[PDB]
Amino acid sequence: YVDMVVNAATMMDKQNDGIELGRQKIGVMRLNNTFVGDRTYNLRDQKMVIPGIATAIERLLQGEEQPLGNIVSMSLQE
Amino acid sequence: YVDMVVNAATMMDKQNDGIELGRQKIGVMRLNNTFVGDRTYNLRDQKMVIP
Amino acid sequence: VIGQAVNIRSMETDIVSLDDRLLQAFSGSAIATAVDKQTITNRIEDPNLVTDPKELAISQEMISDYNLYVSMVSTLTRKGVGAVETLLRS
Amino acid sequence: IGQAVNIRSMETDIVSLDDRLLQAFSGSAIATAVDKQTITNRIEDPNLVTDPKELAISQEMISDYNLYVSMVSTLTRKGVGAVETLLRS
Amino acid sequence: VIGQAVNIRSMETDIVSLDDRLLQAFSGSAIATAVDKQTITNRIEDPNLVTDPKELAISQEMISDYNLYVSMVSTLTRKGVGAVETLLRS
Amino acid sequence: VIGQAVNIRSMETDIVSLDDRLLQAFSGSAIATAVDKQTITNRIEDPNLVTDPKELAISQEMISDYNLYVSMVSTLTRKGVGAVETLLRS
Amino acid sequence: ATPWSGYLDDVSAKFDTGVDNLQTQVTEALDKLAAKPSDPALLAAYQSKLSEYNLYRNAQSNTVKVFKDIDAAIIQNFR
Amino acid sequence: SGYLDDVSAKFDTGVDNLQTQVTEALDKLAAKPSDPALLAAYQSKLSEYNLYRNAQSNTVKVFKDIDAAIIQNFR
Amino acid sequence: PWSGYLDDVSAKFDTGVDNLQTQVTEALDKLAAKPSDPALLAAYQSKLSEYNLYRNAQSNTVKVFKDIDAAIIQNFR
Amino acid sequence: SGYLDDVSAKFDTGVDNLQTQVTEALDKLAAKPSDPALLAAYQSKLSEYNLYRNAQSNTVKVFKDIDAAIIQNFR
Amino acid sequence: TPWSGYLDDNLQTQVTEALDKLAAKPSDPALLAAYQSKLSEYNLYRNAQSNTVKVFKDIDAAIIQNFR
Amino acid sequence: NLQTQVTEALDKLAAKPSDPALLAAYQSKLSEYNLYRNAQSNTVKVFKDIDAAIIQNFR
Amino acid sequence: PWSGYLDDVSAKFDTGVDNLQTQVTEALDKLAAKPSDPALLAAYQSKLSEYNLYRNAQSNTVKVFKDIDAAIIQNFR
Amino acid sequence: SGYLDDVSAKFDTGVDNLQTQVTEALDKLAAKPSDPALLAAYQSKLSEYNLYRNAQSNTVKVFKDIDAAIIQNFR
Amino acid sequence: SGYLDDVSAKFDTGVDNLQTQVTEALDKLAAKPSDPALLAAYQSKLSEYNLYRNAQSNTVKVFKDIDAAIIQNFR
Amino acid sequence: DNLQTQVTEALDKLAAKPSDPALLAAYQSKLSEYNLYRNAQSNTVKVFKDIDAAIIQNFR
Amino acid sequence: WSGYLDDVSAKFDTGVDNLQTQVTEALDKLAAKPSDPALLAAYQSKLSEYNLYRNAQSNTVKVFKDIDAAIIQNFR
Amino acid sequence: SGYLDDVVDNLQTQVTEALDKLAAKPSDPALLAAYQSKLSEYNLYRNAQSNTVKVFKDIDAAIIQNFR
Repeated sequence: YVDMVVNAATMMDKQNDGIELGRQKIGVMRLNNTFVGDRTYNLRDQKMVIPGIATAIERLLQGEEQPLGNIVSMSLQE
Repeated sequence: YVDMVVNAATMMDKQNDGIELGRQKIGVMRLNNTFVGDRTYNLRDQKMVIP
Repeated sequence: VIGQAVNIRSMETDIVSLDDRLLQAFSGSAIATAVDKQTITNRIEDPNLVTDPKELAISQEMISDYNLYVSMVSTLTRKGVGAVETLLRS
Repeated sequence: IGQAVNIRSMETDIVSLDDRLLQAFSGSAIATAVDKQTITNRIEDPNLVTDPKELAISQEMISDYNLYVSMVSTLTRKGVGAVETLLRS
Repeated sequence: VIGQAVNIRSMETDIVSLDDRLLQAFSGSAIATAVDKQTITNRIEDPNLVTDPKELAISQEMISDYNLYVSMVSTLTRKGVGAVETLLRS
Repeated sequence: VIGQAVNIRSMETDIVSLDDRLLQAFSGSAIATAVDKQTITNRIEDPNLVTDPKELAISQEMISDYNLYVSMVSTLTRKGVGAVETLLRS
Repeated sequence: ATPWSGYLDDVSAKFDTGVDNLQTQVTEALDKLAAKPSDPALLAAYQSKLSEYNLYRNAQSNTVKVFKDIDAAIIQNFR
Repeated sequence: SGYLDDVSAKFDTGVDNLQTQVTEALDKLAAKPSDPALLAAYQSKLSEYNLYRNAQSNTVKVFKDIDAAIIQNFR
Repeated sequence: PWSGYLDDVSAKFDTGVDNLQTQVTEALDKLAAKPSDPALLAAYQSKLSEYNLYRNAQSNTVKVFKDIDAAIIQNFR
Repeated sequence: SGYLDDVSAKFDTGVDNLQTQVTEALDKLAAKPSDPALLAAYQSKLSEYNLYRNAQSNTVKVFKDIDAAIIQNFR
Repeated sequence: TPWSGYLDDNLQTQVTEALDKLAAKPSDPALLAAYQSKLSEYNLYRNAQSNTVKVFKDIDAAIIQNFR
Repeated sequence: NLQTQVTEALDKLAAKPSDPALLAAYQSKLSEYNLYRNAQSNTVKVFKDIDAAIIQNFR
Repeated sequence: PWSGYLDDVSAKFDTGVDNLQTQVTEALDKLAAKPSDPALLAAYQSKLSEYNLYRNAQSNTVKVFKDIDAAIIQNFR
Repeated sequence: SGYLDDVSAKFDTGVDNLQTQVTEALDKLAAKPSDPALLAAYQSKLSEYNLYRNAQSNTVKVFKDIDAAIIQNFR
Repeated sequence: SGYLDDVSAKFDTGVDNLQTQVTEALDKLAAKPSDPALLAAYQSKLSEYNLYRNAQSNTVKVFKDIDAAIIQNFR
Repeated sequence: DNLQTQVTEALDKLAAKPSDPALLAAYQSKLSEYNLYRNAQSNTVKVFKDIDAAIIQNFR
Repeated sequence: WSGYLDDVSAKFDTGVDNLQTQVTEALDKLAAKPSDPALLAAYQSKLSEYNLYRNAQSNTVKVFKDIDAAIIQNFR
Repeated sequence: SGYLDDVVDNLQTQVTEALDKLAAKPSDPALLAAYQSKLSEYNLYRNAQSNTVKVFKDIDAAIIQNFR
């Protein structure tokens, strides 16, 4: 019984290296109060830029290594 | 007992290297008394810039 | 520094026969050896470990120590049996 | 890909001492003959001698062969070495 | 190819005693050895053969086979003489 | 030129037993060796010593001398042991 | 006091043998590059992958070589 | 991926958007090859792209050499 | 936005000459309405030539800093 | 044919028509050496051909080294 | 390995740091001049180290092989 | 065999050493030939050393 | 924090041209305001040329010592 | 004789006249260094000669190495 | 001490002052990196140094290998 | 001693005009061939006399 | 009194009769008038010829030392 | 030596002399080229001597062992 258990479990664990959990999903989110794109205001004296949300967020997250959590103003599976 | 404790402890430790908990969080902080961006002013013959 | 253990107390000689002390010594050596061989093999496959100059400088020491340990044991055992041959055959 | 295996190969009971020799000798001479042949035709095939993933296999096969024959030779020599000392003495 | 000849018929002899079987096995080996050594020596000094990979790949084998054959004959001769010496001493 | 010292009349009116002569030799050698190994390692660690030609040219000589000394002690010891074996061995 | 024995994963390695990711990715990157040999974004990637594959393959060969010399030297010590 | 891929990706992560900016500026210029203000921008962006790729390649090469020189000593 | 050292050394000239980039266009579209007025011609001449020198000096400076960097990067190997 | 031939032929098939395109465009240019359309068309093709040949040769070179380094350890 | 009973890493972080500064602005001549030096020293350090570790291995092996 | 293929690639090359298409083909052929010859020689040597060692063992 | 020897060789140049590293950026910040002043052009040509030579000689010099050191270390075998 | 001499001579027979085509085209040019048809003729001959010699030398080198590596295993 | 240090020293007593001169010339040049008179002198001194250090190290290597051979033939 | 003579002839012709590429090309070949010849001869001489020594050691 | 690698060096030194001095002479003349194209054209030839002379000499002595060391190794 | 006790010049002298001359001016090609061949001939001589001394001693050791 011991031998069988140890072998079986080791093989189960190795074969599950071929399975994948991390299916991506796509969210489509309409902005209700502002333009999505970035804007440029050519002041007669100076050109000035206001970035879009996409640009700002990408620049913020770029190169992160750790997870996200707590945006503010079975256990093994989770 | 001793042989079981020592083995299970060492393996739990090696496994915990896979767990990660230093997860980042995001905070939005509005400014009430100043402009957010950099500003530029012209002097007598040179510019001045405030970051 | 990740996981470590040590054995603090060794059993009294007054209760253990002469051949138990041998079995017990042999087993411990054979296991520490199989475990070192395995460790080296695993270091050579993690692509992070096999391509970082910091980690390679460690692997080179580990393999040099394994080589010297096994050459030492294999030499002293041959001298040991050679003594018995000298006394009995002669 | 063309492969065959012979399964019902060996008897596990206690058996006369004369035949344990014949069966060990024959099984070993067969294994070494086929091993050597596969080694040589791995070198002669141009698609195998030039692929770095294949060469790494041939290296292991060659080394395993070397060790196996070294050990069968050593133990057989010590086997007859025992008998000749017990008898001469 | 050019200027080449082969001996079709070997001369023959009766073989009637262990004496003649021995002289025959001796003479058979001596000549094969001398021929091989000469052949190798020539292959080392014809410059078309010393410098061509295909011809060097052959000379390597010829040298090896020579070494193995003479070492076998030496060993088995010494084993036979040692068995005679052992029995008569006993 | 720094901290030189020499013993005088070492054997003039006292003589050591061989039992002690071997022991003093062994100790005086083993400690010098261990200090030379530490000196080398330290000269390799210090970032200012492994990057200056003047200091590297000094370290090459230290490694050469260490390697030659340990090889000579090992060879002489093995050869001297051999003679005692040839004396005692029946 | 003596260091711990460790504990042995006897089964895992010998049947962990299987097709490596690394060769697969090298051949895939080569097949992407050969479609457009002048794209810098693809050249930069292939330089890195090919380099890593070179190092890995050498390190492995030299290791197999070392482990088998020890065994040949033991047997030659007793015969 | 090993350590070289990581070294390589440090440059790609350090320059936020240049791969995009350079392409966009190229497309704006190609529509109107003769506006000095479109032209001067593109000069700078292309110049920086050049240096970025050069440095990225030479660094990877150096690390490769340090590793192969170590691995020669295993045997 | 992301901006290298060369982009900075470039923008120094833009933010240096506050308004010339506009003034050359406004002077042009005044002159184009009335090519024969001396007061419009005499102004336009000076504005256009200032814009000329501006673009040339900017382009040569960026070229030189590029070549200092390429010279250093050639020695990593 | 070995593995190196395969690696070379992957480039030969990766570029479909480049060799004949180069041979053609050269003969069009040589028929009227002073036409800017033909000149512009030719520069790019020849540049592409140059990079193609270089990448091909450097890759075969690297693989040869990895193989010879393994074969050395049979002894 | 210790001789039983006998009485008696910064350069890596420094190179990592310089790399991170450089990666942010590859066109700064001062960051380039600094990185060139850090990388050259690190390279020499690693080479001298690994050569010395081999020389000691080969002396221990020669000793054993002399009595073996 | 490979011996002839290499010999002929050489004969075609020496007719026009400046043709890239011929050069690329030759590089590949000569490379494979070099590897083949080395692998063969090393394997032969290994087998003969084993054979000799057995005799030295019982001698 | 550990200074090697190459670091010292480099710093010899930095502590040699004590102020040139500032003067170049200040003369640039003068010129970018009024690109047409001959005095400012004449000044900046000089300071820029000097800064070029300085960075170039520095990098070549560090490389030569790196090449001597490696050639010694290869003989430790 | 020898085999490397046959390999080397195979090039000499492959290019029939080149060794003295160069010397002749040089003697022609040296008479009127400013004639463009002569300059253009000389450029290609001298290039061809350069490549010829390089290939000839490198091949003899490779064959030498293969032979030395085989002879090393007679022992 | 030792003979290999004697060989090493036979160079350093050969080049009397170079070890100083090089650093002195470097300090001068660092004071005014753009003087061709200074540059020309530094090029010479630096070259003479590079050569001295290479010749020294290769000679010490050779005498080390002669002794390591003899101490093996003691056996 | 033919291949010994050829190399000394080639060397004289070369030493006469060290920059002539036809002479350089010839000498490269002659020297390489001589170099292989010497090694092959020495190695086989060694093998042939190690076999004799092993025979004597077998009965000794 | 000398070996055979000196006979091999001396075959070059007596082969190129005079070049060793001709170089120094050419340099003595050019140093006096660097801006003269006839002197410059002469010196380029002499200096190149000397560079090749020295390289061919040193590589040949290296090869003969590699043959000898390999024969001596077999004296064992 | 200046000494004979009653009852040409060798490579050992020539090397020491050529090294001594070279070390005065390490960058002269005539002297370098004169020194390469003396250091090579000294290396070959000093190997061949020791290898043959070793052969004669192994012969005498084998004789003594054969009559043991």
